[PDB]
Amino acid sequence: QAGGSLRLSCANSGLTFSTYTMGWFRQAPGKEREFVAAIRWSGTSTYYQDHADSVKGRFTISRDNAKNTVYLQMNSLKPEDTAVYYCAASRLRAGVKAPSEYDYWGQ
Amino acid sequence: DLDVIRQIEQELGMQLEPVDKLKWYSKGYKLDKDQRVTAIGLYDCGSDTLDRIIQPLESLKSLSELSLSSNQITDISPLASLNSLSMLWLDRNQITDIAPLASLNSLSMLWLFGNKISDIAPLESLKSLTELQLSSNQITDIAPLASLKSLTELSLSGNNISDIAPLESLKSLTELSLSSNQITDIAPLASLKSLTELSLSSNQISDIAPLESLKSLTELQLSRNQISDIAPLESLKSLTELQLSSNQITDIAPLASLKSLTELQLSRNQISDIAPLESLNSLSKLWLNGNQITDIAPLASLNSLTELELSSNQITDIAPLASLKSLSTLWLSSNQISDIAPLASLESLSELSLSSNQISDISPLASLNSLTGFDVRRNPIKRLPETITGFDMEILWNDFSSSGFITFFDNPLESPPPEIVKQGKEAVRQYFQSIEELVHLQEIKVHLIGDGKTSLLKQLIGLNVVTKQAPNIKGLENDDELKECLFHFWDFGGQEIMHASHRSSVYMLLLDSRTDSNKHYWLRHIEKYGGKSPVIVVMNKIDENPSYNIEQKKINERFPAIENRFHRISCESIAKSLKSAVLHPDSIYGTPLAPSWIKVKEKLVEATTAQRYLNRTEVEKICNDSGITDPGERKTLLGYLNNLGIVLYFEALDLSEIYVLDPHWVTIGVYRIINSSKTKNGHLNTSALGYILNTYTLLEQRYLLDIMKQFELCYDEGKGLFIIPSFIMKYDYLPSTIIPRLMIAMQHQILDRMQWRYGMVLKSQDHEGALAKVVAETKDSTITIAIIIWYEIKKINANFTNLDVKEF
Amino acid sequence: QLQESGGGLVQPGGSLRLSCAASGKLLSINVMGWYRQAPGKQRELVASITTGGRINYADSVKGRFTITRDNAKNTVYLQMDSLKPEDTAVYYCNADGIIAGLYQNDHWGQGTQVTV
Ligand SMILES: Nc1nc2c(ncn2[C@@H]2O[C@H](COP(=O)(O)OP(=O)(O)OP(O)(O)=S)[C@@H](O)[C@H]2O)c(=O)[nH]1
Repeated sequence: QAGGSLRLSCANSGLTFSTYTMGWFRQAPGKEREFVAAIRWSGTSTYYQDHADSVKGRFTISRDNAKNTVYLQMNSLKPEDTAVYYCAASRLRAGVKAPSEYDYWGQ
Repeated sequence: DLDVIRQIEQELGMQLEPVDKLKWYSKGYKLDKDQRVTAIGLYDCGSDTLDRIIQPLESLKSLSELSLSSNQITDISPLASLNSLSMLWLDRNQITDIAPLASLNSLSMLWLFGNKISDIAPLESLKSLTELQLSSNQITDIAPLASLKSLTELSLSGNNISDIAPLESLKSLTELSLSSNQITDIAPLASLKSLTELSLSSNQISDIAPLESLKSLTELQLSRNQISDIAPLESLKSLTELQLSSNQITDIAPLASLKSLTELQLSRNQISDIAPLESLNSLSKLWLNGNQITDIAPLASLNSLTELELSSNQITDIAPLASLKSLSTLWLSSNQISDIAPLASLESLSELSLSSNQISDISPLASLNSLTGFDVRRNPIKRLPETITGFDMEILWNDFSSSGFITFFDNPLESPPPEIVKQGKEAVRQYFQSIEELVHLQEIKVHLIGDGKTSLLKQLIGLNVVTKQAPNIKGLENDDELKECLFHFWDFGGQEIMHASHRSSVYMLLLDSRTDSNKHYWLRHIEKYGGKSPVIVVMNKIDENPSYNIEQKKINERFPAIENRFHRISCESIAKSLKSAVLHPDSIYGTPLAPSWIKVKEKLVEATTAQRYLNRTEVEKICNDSGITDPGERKTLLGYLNNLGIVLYFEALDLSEIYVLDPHWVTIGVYRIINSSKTKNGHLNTSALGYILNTYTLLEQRYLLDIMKQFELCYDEGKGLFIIPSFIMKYDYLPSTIIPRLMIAMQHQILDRMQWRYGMVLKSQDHEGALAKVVAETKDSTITIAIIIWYEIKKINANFTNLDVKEF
Repeated sequence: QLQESGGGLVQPGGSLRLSCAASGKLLSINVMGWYRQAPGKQRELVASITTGGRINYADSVKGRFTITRDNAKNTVYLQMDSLKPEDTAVYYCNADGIIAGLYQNDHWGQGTQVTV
C-alpha cells in the first residue's frame, strides 16, 4: 500500500562475486533501466554504496554474505513510483562505478 | 470325465486347462489313455471350494493327484471318500484338524506347511508316504511319524518340537529340515546315513556329537545357536555349503581340513585368526563381519573369492587384499583402516563399505570404475578427490547404506561444504569447477577548508597531512562496512597563505558566523580546483549564536556536490555525512585495479618517503618492474597516486631532477618560505633560506628555490631580490594568487620597489611615458588599474574553468 | 536372500525400475512384493503379486506403480512413474517361500533409497 514497506531479496550463488557488483534497476514502462541502488560488497566490506533520486532513507540497500543475498527495503513508497525491479551484475575490473557494464541481468 | 471337469469349471467360474505333470501351483487337469481324469489342481479357488466340489470329485474314481494349495480352507472333512489319491497339496490354509486324512490308504506326497495343524496322529495309517512338508506349524510332539517308513524328504521346522527321538525309527531320509524349534540334543540323528541336506537352524544346540556319523551331507545350516567347538566337522570334507553364523567360536582350524567348500558365512563370533582359511582356494563367498580379527594377510591366497564381508573387525592394513582380482562386494566398515591405496587394482569391485574408520584420503580409490556401491560414512575425511565425482553414482548425506550411491555422514568436510555435498553430485561438480576457476584501493583524502579546524581535530582524538583508520574516527567505527578504509586529513588557514595545488577526495567546508560574508570564496574554490569531490558544509561555533542558520537549501542547489550534508554543531551527524560522502561514484574509495598496481604504489611510497623526489628514469624503472610502460597506464597510476595525496606529480615542473615529490616535505617547504616574517615586509633575502628552514639542506634549498620559481609564485629579480607578491574589474571568488602572477613581470613596468603586498606601481619603459599601478582589495574582491596589463590579467585568469568575471 | 537393484534421486514426475531377484535358495514363492519406509513412519505394503496372477495394491499408489513378475527366474520389477515427493523413502522386498526346508511368509531385502 502507499507509503508502506517491502523487502526484496535477490540471491546469487557460485559466481565471480569479487568481480561482480549488484545493482537494482526499476523500469516498468520501458524506462531504459534507470539506476536505483548498487553495491560492490566484498564480505563485510562495501565500496560503491550509492543511491539516486529517491536516495537513502526512502530506499535502503543492504547485502548479507551469510546467504549471498542483496536486500532492497522499500519505505514511504510513493504510488506513482510504480516500476518493476531487476538485478544486474557488473564484472569489469577497470574503472569503478560501471553502469554500462551491468551486462549479466538477473532473474 | 470332461463333463465333471466342466461342472467344476462352471461351479468355480475358472478355466481349468488340459495340462501336464501336476505342480503345486497348477489349475488344470491331466488325462490318460482313454481320457480319464487322474490329476486336478485347484490353486487359490477360495475358502469354500472343498465343501462344494466333493460330489463331482467322488463322481470320478480315477483321481490320484489333488492340489488345493493356498486355498485358505479350514475344514478338510470332505477329503475322506477320495481314497484313490497319491499326492496332496494343502499348503497355506487355516487347517487345524487332519482327522479326515485317515481313510486315504494310498498317499505318497503330502504338503501341509502353511497350516495351523497341532496333532499329527490321524496320518498314522498313511503307510507309503515319501514326502512330508510340515514346516511352520504349532506342533509340539512327533510320535506318529515313527510308524511312517519310506520317507525321503521331511520338513518339520517352525514348531515347538523338543523331542526328536522317533525320527530314529525313520531311516530312509535324504533332506531333513529341523529348525526354528526348541531342540537341545541331536543324539537321534546318528543312525541316519542317506541324509544330504540338514537344516538345524535356530535352536539351543551346543554339542554336535553325532554328526560325525553322517558322511554324505552337502549342505549344513547351523546358525543362531550356542555352539563353541567345530572339531567334529573336521573329519567331514564333502560339504559344498556349511553356514556357521551367530555363535561363540574362537578356533577355525578344523575348518582348514575342508577343500571343496564354496560359500562360508562366519559372522558374529570370537574367532581370532583366519589363517586356517589359507587353503580353501575355491571359496566364492566369505562373510567374516563382526569379529575380533587383526590380520588379513592369510586371506591373500583365495583368488576365487567374489564376495567378502569383513565389517566391524580390528583390521588396519588392507594391503594383503590387492592380490584378489575377481571381487565384487567388499564390506569392511567399522574398522581402523587408514589408506585405501592397495585396492586400486580391484578392477571388478561393485559394492564397498568403508565407513566408521579413520580414513582421511580417498584419492586412491579412483581407477575402480566398476563400483556400484561406496559407503564412507563416519570417517575423518578432509578433502574430496576429483575421482570422487567421477563415479556413476548419485550422492546422499543420509545414514543409510544403499547400493548405487555415494554416501557420507558425520564427516568434518571443510573444503567442500556439507550443504554443498548434500545438494548432489552436480552441485559438487559445479562447486569444484568454480574452485578451479581484483584488488581495491580503500583510500581517500579529506581537505578541511576553513577561512574550527581544531574543532574537527577534536573528532580525530595538525598542520595538514594526518592519517587515520576507521577505529580512529569517533562515531564512524560502529560501521564495519568501512573498517579497512584509510583517511587522509589536510587543513590550512590564513589570509595570504594560498596553496591551490599543495576528485579522489571529500571536502568538508568550515563556516563561522563572522566569516559567513566570505562564503562564496571557498565554495567556488572547491568547484574550480580540487575535483568533482563530495562536499560537506559544516557550521561551527553555534553556541555563541544559537539563532543563526544559513540558507542551506540555496547553496545546496547552487553546489551539486553538497546534496544536503550539513551540520550545525558547536564544540554526531558528521560521521554519517562522511560515510555517505566517501562511497560515491564521483570519488575513488573502492576502485578495482590490478594488484601489480598496488605493489608499484607501495614501492613508490617506499622510495619517496626517503628520496623525496623521483627521477623520470627511476619512475620508468619502477613502472617496468611490473612491465607496465604504457604512457596512459603510468599516467593513470601516477594520477591515482597524486589525487590521493601520497606522492605528488605536476605537469608543469619542467625539471629533470624531480619527477614526483613527497607532500610531507615538499609542501611544508613552500609553507615555510611563503611566510617567515621576512616575506611579510615583501622581499626575501638573497639566499637566506637556511635562516628560514634549518632533513633539509642547501641542495634541497636550491631544489625548492627552482620549484617555487616553477610554480609561478615569485620572481628572483636581481642581486638576490624576491617579490613574493602574496580599469574596474570584479571577480567572484577573487583568486588569491592573481597578484603573485601579475607581479612576475618585474623587468617590465615598475616605478621603484613600490609594492603593497596587495598592490604595486608600474612605470612603462615602452614608447612614451606612462605611470601605472594595480592594487587588490580582498574585502571587496576587486582589482584597480591606474594609468598589456589587461593581456597579462587575461593570461593569468585563463588558468580557470568557467570563472565568472565582471568589468566596469 | 533377495537382492535389489535400482534406486536413486529422481526429479518429480520421473520414473524408476526397482528390480528384485530371489536367490536359488528360495524355493516356493507364492507372494512377492514391495514395501516402503518413510522417515519416521512404519512399513506399508506397496504391491504384492502371486504365482497365480493376483495383484494387491496399496490404494495409495493405485494406477501409479506397476508390479511385474517372472516365475521362471524368480524376479519382481516395480515400474514407478510420476513419483510425488511423498515417496522419498527406502523400499524393501517382501517374499514368502522356503529356504533349506523352512517356510516364512516374510523374507525381507536390504532396502534401497528412492529420493525425489
Ligand atoms: N576553548 C575553546 N576555543 C575554541 C572553540 N572553538 C574555537 N575556539 C577558538 O578558536 C580559535 C581557532 O579558530 P579556528 O576556526 O579553528 O581558525 P583556524 O582553523 O585556526 O584558521 P582557519 O583559517 O583554518 S579557519 C582557537 O584559538 C580556539 O581557542 C571551543 O569550542 N572552545
